[PDB]
Amino acid sequence: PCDLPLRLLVPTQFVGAIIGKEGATIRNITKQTQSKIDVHRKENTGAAEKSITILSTPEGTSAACKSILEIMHKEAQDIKFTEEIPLKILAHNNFVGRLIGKEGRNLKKIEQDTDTKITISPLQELTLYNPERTITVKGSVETCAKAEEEIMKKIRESYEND
RNA sequence: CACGGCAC
Repeated sequence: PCDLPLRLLVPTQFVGAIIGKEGATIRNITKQTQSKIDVHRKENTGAAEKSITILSTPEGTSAACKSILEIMHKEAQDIKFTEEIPLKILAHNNFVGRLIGKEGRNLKKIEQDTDTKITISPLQELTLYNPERTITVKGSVETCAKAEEEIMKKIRESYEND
């Protein structure tokens, strides 16, 4: 019963749609996926993005992630946001060696198995008090969701072993 | 900001 959450970085402008008027959208998500979801109310001063923490079973976590991806994609269409919205996962640096693997073998396997392109933020962009690397996943809603499942499997495995 | 909230 691993208790490491999934942490996402989403554009600030899509949070209103994720939560929904009176909280109705996120309330439905957390009910349906049996998840605890915490949306940061203050932007990271890094960029125009807010972090979302999702605590659930691996399956409930993946379902909540996909729901958020679906909501974001629909809002972008609705406001004619033309740019791509990659999935961004934050992961503590202590887990990223295993996600990448020797010679990048593990990350390349996830890219092939899910048809995505995954890039991880550079090690020297960390700060002493922000140890979280940004995992950027470019793909469709469907492939990004599959990538999240595989990515978090390796993160949890690192979490329980490294 | 569509702004919700499951404690120890």
